[PDB]
Amino acid sequence: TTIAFLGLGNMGAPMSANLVGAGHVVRGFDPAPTAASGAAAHGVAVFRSAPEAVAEADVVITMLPTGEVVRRCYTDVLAAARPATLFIDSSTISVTDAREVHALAESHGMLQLDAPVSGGVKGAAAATLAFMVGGDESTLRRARPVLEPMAGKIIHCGAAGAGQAAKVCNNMVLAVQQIAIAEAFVLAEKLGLSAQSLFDVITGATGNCWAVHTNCPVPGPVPTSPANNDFKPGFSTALMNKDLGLAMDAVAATGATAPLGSHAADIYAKFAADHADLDFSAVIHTLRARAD
Amino acid sequence: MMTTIAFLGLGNMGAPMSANLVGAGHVVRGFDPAPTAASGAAAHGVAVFRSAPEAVAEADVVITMLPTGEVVRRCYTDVLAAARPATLFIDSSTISVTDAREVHALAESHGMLQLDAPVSGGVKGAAAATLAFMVGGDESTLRRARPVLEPMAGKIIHCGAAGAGQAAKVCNNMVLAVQQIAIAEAFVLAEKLGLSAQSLFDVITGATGNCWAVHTNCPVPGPVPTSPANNDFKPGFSTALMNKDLGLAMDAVAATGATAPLGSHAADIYAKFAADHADLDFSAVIHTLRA
Ligand SMILES: C[C@@H](CCC(=O)O)C(=O)O
Ligand SMILES: C[C@@H](CCC(=O)O)C(=O)O
Repeated sequence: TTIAFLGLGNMGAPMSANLVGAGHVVRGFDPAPTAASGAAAHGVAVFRSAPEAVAEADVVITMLPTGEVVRRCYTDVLAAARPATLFIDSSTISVTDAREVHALAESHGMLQLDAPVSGGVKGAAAATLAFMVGGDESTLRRARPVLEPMAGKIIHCGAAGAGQAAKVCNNMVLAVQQIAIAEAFVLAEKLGLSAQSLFDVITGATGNCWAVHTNCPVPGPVPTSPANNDFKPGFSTALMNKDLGLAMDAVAATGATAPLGSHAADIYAKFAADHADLDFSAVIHTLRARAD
Repeated sequence: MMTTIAFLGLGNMGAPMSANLVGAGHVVRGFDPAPTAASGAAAHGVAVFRSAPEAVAEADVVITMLPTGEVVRRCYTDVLAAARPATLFIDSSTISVTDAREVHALAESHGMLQLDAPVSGGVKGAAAATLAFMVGGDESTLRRARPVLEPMAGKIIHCGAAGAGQAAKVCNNMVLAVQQIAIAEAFVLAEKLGLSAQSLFDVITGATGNCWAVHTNCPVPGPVPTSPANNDFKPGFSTALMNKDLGLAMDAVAATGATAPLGSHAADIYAKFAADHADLDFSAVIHTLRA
């Protein structure tokens, strides 16, 4: 299988290296020379334009920063692609943008999936990414052998856009949970309840979630959590802020009522102005900026 | 070790808790000022008394299961002088941290041992003896108390000094309230986006957002057939009770000067929902997010 990989950034570079390692012919494009060089070092044939990368490909994967860039990439390359080429967008973009680009690709007789990922650069390098996939079951089946070498998990979420929707809903819940957990630890400390005692109680009770059992925002109870390593990501505030921006777009576009999600979105937007480079669990230390 | 226990408060939680103590071979001396409550407890073997001071007079252990801090304080004031010196008082009521520490000090000033030991599990947990006791007070006192708590309990966890049981419960339940609202928001947003309830359920439960509020208390019918959404939102854990716990969380927040932006938002949402939907499971808050 020949794969054109468009977007060879912090995620795209290690993803494409895993595809090379699984026996695929990988063709590539990135507008950053440092990204392109790094990708060529691990076996990707890099081209000067995306239409060139796509010309001989059975599969075209996009990993790009915004819906606008994904859409422009599609209109740039679709005429260059061969018929029934499989397009996989693994960018994280809005549900609306995902569906528009899916419809565009299928208008050209391509097969298309949205397949955004969770797991970050670490997951990308380790080939343990979780792909949340929207599109046809038969298209996903065809895509599976390409996805497998990048993936720890592959989940079919529904029709086009469902992958983006599922990821955005989960990460909105996560953001709320990470703040709620942080509030709980600060309240406990002011009440004279130790961090370890609260940890032991919450992890054995109804409040338990990844935000505490793995991402515990106070040092000690989970030695590997970012709180014990100066809040090094992990999962950066910058990226959580980005996902919440998309959750808010989804909320605006549907007219949905999401008071805690929107409050979390506000909290992380403000926090990202100062601490974008910290793990999102570091929000524990910005709660007194909220003080009224 | 078989003991004489006074049980003050024989309501929805108190009655089944006391029945398990009788079943374990303890002599249980009960009082409740609602005769209906007392009648039910008597039917399962509790010796019911005319007054709280009478029930307390010959007890090694005194358990209170009462609705508010005010009622606990009132009870302690009426009974502490009647109890034998160095009687062990366990308050399994859910009351504010401040109230718990006040009544703990009151008990100790009268020469009594005292623990706060609020419980989770509701009436079903109470009947099955699978309650979780979250305990605050002295380690040795808890040691003394264990044989009494064991026949009512699935879990006994020591949380710290007096008040820490209440603190741990109120922190956990604040988080829960926030999570239940957030899960409801996700499911409604998913529906407006064309993502099926089953699909969202499968994703969140396999991902970082998983929590009891979704995996056990899923607010949409279908993915978890045992959840309240499939049974007309019959509790479960009532909105009335969650609103009570959120009131206590807001008391703790006010007393400490903590900032809890989402916990306080969740308290405001549940306070409004409880006005007309007190009798529904707290997952029913999902109704507020739909038009
Ligand atoms: C187990 C995984 C296969 C892909 C991989 O593990 O590389 C999956 O089925 O998603
Ligand atoms: C829960 C308590 C034992 C009592 C019981 O299972 O009823 C314990 O395991 O500490």
